[PDB]
Amino acid sequence: TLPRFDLMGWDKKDIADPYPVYRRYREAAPVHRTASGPGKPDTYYVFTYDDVVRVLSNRRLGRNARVARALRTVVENWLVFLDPPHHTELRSLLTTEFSPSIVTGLRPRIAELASALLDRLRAQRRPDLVEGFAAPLPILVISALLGIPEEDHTWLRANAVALQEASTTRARGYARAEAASQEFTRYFRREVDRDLLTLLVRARDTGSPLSVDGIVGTCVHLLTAGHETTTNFLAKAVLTLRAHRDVLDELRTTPESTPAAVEELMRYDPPVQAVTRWAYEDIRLGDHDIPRGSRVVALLGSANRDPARFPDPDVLDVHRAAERQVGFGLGIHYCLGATLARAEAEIGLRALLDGIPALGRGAHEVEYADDMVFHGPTRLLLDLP
Ligand code: HEM
Repeated sequence: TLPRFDLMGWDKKDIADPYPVYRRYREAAPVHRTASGPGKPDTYYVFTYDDVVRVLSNRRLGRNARVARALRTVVENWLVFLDPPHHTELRSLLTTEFSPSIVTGLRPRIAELASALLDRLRAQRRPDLVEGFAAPLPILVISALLGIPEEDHTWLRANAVALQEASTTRARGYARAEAASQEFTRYFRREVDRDLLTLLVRARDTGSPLSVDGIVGTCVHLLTAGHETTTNFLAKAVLTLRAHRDVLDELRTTPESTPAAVEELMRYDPPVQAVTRWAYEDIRLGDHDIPRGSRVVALLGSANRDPARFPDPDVLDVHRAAERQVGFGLGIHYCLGATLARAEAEIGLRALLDGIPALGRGAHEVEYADDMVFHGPTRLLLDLP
């Protein structure tokens, strides 16, 4: 027997290494039911690659529970929380502002920022890679995309961190989050009244239906999006490579391999460990007949280590075929900043490899956040030289 599954209330040691946990449940059964009341609604956890793909592509499974606070206003038009209707119009909106075209031209600036961060990082005995590089890099890149002042990166990040307090994937948390939400709102509303902001504002100045609240809420999502994902990718990437010195060393000596490495590092330990859905109709999955209204949880980290799809899943193999891992999702809700995130991943990782020769040497001090959805270290100390 195994205890009832749930992503909340995980032992700190399992948070550090969840994969063996996924494996035992996955070997037991592809889908696991974790009952409610009665009063319900019941939840179903999907551990298999194929079933996760089924979950993510089924139109009958939507994002919000559809019955069988400057924070509330900031979070209310975040694209990651909208279903197809509201969702379709908004996604189409900012989609091409994150095109390979814009990202490609942004890469040189991303590298410049990564380099600058390292320069400072190099000036301390035992640096924190999270607070000193992984966390500030996404903030700084998106800030340059929004035309925000570079020097605000530290303040903005502090608030992004505060905002996380109220996350449903975590545990007076709302106080800090509301404080932050109000701080962001006041901040961005002042910005609207004077470059992605320009375009979003300009859209309203020339007839495009956009509320100042919508532009503001949008800015807060984009500003905090990479901080809760890319940051975690980079920090865990350092942990993975230190644990796999053969790959770390090959990467140092084969720069052109960075892209494939990032794809495999993403498969191996993805930043977002799960995405939730709600059944709008009865569904069958695994051996389960899932009633309309049940909550369905797609375990991306579990899917990415599914031996049925990835042979020897625990081996870090940069030679696997690309475009299979589901770390950026799959379907209509496929990560919007996937292109931008991938560029920050490759550029930031290369910066670290070329910037910290002893990255793979010595011991490290790591502490993970009590979060099994946005998964990663809250701090990663490194013994340098
Ligand atoms: C490497 C880091 C990242 C990972 C692993 C990641 C992963 C994901 C996943 C799995 C989803 C699917 C959610 C669902 O099924 O409902 C998603 C959605 C989304 N992501 Fe990311 N993401 C990353 C970075 C970013 C960044 C940097 C931005 C901002 C520019 C961003 C913006 C979004 C948006 C707007 C959605 C919702 C899109 C929709 O519903 O159509 N992501 N992401």
